[PDB]
Amino acid sequence: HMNATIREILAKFGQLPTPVDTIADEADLYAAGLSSFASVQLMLGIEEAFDIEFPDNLLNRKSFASIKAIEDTVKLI
Amino acid sequence: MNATIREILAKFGQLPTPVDTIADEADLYAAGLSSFASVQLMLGIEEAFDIEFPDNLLNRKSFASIKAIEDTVKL
Amino acid sequence: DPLDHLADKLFHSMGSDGVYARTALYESIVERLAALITSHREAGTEALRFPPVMSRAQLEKSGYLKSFPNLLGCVCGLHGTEREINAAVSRFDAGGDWTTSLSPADLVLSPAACYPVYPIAASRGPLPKGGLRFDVAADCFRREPSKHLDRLQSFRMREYVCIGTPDDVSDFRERWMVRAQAIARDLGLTFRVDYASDPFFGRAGKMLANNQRDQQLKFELLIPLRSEEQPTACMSFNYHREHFGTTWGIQDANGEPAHTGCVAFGMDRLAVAMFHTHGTDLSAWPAKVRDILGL
Amino acid sequence: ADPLDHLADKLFHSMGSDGVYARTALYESIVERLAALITSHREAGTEALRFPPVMSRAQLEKSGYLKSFPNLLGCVCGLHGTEREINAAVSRFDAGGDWTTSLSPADLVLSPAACYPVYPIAASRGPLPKGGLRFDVAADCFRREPSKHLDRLQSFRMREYVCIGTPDDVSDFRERWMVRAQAIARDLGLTFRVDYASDPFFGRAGKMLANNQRDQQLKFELLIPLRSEEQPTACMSFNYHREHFGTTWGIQDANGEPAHTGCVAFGMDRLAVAMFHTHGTDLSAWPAKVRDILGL
Ligand SMILES: NCC(=O)NS(=O)(=O)OC[C@H]1O[C@@H](n2cnc3c(N)ncnc32)[C@H](O)[C@@H]1O
Ligand SMILES: NCC(=O)NS(=O)(=O)OC[C@H]1O[C@@H](n2cnc3c(N)ncnc32)[C@H](O)[C@@H]1O
Ligand SMILES: [Cl-]
Ligand SMILES: [Cl-]
Ligand SMILES: [Zn+2]
Repeated sequence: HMNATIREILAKFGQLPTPVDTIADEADLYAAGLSSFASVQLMLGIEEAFDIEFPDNLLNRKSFASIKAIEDTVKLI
Repeated sequence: MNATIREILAKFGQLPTPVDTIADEADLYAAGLSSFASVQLMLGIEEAFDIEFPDNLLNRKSFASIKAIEDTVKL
Repeated sequence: DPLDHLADKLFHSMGSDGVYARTALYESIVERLAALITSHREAGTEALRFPPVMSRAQLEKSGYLKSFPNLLGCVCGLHGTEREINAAVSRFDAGGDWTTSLSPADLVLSPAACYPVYPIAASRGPLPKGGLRFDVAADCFRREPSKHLDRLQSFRMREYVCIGTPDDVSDFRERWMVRAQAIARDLGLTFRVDYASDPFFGRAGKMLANNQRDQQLKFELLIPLRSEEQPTACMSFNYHREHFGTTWGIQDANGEPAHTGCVAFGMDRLAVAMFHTHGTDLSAWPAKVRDILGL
Repeated sequence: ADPLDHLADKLFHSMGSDGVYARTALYESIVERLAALITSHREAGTEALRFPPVMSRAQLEKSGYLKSFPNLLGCVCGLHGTEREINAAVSRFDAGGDWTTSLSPADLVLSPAACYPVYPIAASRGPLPKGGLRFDVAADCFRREPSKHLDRLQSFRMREYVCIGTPDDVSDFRERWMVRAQAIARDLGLTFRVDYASDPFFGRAGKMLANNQRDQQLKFELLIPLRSEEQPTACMSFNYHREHFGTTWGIQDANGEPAHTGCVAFGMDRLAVAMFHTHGTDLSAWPAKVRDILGL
C-alpha cells in the first residue's frame, strides 16, 4: 500500500512526462524527468501523505532517486 | 470673518505667539508662518468657509497679513 | 517620439517602462559626463556616495510626504514566519496574490540624492564659517512610468550641495548657475535657463508651486529633446531657504538656522541629450566636445 | 567585538539604518579601483550591461525567486490611490498613525542579484551562437537582511560575469574564472580559501536544495577571514545553474538543447572592506605591489 501511495504522490507533485504506472520501483526518476524543484515538492508531498518529516541526513538526491529508494527511506524512518 | 480666521490661524498656523497677539495688519510671515503651515492655513480657509481659491490668488501675497486674507475672501 | 530611435544603441528592455538596461556605449558617456562634472567641483567639497535606498524615518522627517507622496517608492517585504511566508508563496503558485502579505520595511527608494546629507551635516554641530559643501550622488527613484527616454523611474542624480548662511548659499547659487551653463556649452548642448517649480502634489501643491516660482527658488536648464516648446530639464538649481536647516536643527556660524541650496545634474537626461544632439557614433562627435570629455 | 567595526569611521557614515551606509571618498576610490581591476580581466567577446537597482517583478517571479528566497526580497510599493486617499494617508501620519496602510505593490522589485535581468535579454535574441554568450553585468542589489556587521549589508554592489551556452561552454567558463579570481585575490594580497557552499534557500524545502547544491558542487565561494578565521566571509562566488534558467527562459544552445548558465560574482563592498581590513585605512601604507596592481 505504501508503494501505491508514493506512486500517487509522484503523479500529484512529480511533474513527470510518462505516467507513474510506466515507471518501475528501482528506476532513475531524475533521468525520467524529476527536476530539482519537483523533487522538493514530491518530498513535501510524501511528508503530507504519510504525515512524517525527513531528517536532514536524508534530505537529498539519493533518498528520492527511485520509488524503491523512497519506500526504503520512508520505511527506515 | 475675523471671528473664524483667528481660530484657524491658531490651529494650523503653528506660530510662536498666540493668534490673540497678531495685529490683523501685521506680516504673518515675519511672525513665523512657514510655507507648509501657510498651505495648511489656506486649506483651513477652504474648510471653514465653502470656497476654493483660484490658482491666481493662491500664493504668498494672499496670506501675508490677516487683513490680506479677509479681503481676499469677499472677492 | 523623437528620442525613440536612440533606444537601439543605448538601452535594452527590462520589461518595465522607464527601467532599462544600459549598453556599454551609453555607460561610457555617463562616466565621461560624471568625470567632467567632478572636474568642476569647487574647493573644500566633501564627496559622499549614497545607495539607492534610504531611511523611511529620515524621508518622513524631510517632509517628502507633504510634497510628493505620489512619487515615492517604499521598500516592502515578507516579514512573517516560515508558515506565513510559505502561505503567501503557496497563493502565488495557486494563482492567487502573494503581495497581500507584504509589509513596509524601514526603507524607501531615495527620491533625490541630497536628503541623506542633512542629518549627516547636523550631526557635526554648528557649521563653520563659510558653511559646508557636499558632492553627493545616488540612483534615484520616482514612481512615474513613461515610455519617453527622458522620463525614467530609476535614474542617476549628481548634486553639489551648499549648507550655510543665506549669503553662502546665494554666492554658491550664482556660481553654479554660471558653471552649469558653461558645462552645457562645452558639451555642445543647446539650452535655455528659466525659473520653474517642482511637481508638488494636490491642491496644497498648487500654492507651493506658485510660491516657488514667484520666489524664483528653482532654476532649470532646459534642452530641446522632443521639441523646442517642451524642452527637458537636465540640470537644476534649488534654493531651499532655511527649510532643511530648521528641519534638521542645522545651525550656521552665527547661531541661525542654516540655509541650503543645491545644483542637480540628471546624469541620464544629460547622456540622452548628448546622444540626441551628437548621435550614437562617437568618432563623429565635434572635436571640442571629444576633447572636453577626454575621448 | 567585531574586528571590522573600527573601519566604519574612515569608510562609512550612518544613514539611520543597519546595512545601509553612505560611502566616503576613501572607500569609493577603492571600490572603483577594484571595479577597474576586474574589468581589466574581462574576456574578449563579453557584452557589458549595467542594470538599475530595480527590475520587473514579473521577471523575478518567473525566475523562481519566490520559491527560493522569499524572505530576502524587497518589493517596491507606492501610493497608487486617488488624491483624496493619498491626502488622508498623509493626514493619518500627521495624527500619529501609519500612512503606509495606503501602499500597494508596484510592478517592480529591488534587484537581489545582478544576473537576473540578463536571461530574458539573451532569450530575445534567438538560439545561442556556437560557444554561447558571455555578459559582464553589474547592479546595486538588495537583500532584506539587517545586520550591524560591515560585511553584511542590505544594499550592496554586485559585479558578475555570466556565461550562457552548452554544459561544456559553461563549466569551462567557471573553471577559467575560479583560477583567475584566485590569482586576482593573491595579487591583492588577500588571504583566502575556496570551498564549495550553498545559497540560503528558505524553509524546509530549502534545506534539500541547499544539500543538493553542495553535493553537486554547483557553488564555490572564495572565503576571506574578516571577523574571524573560523567564520570567513564569502567575497566571490562561482555558480553553476545547469539548465534551470535556460529552461525557464526558453534559451536554446547551438545544438537545440535548453542552454546551461553560470556566473562568477564579485561582492564589491565585501572586497573593498576586505582590502581595508587587510591593509588598513591609509593607502600610502599599502604594499607597493598591491598599489601597483590597483594603479594607485
Ligand atoms: N535635489 C535636487 C533635485 O532632485 N531636483 S529635481 O527634482 O528637479 O531633479 C534633478 C534632476 O533630475 C533629473 N530627473 C528628474 N526626474 C527625472 C526622471 N523622471 N527621469 C530622468 N531624469 C530625471 C532632471 O535632470 C532634473 O533636473
Ligand atoms: N548571481 C550570483 C549571486 O547572487 N551569488 S551570491 O548570492 O553568492 O552573492 C554574490 C556575492 O555578493 C556578496 N554579497 C552577498 N550578500 C551580501 C550582503 N548581504 N552584503 C554584502 N555583500 C553581499 C558576496 O561577496 C557574494 O559572494
Ligand atoms: Cl537623469
Ligand atoms: Cl558586496
Ligand atoms: Zn549571477
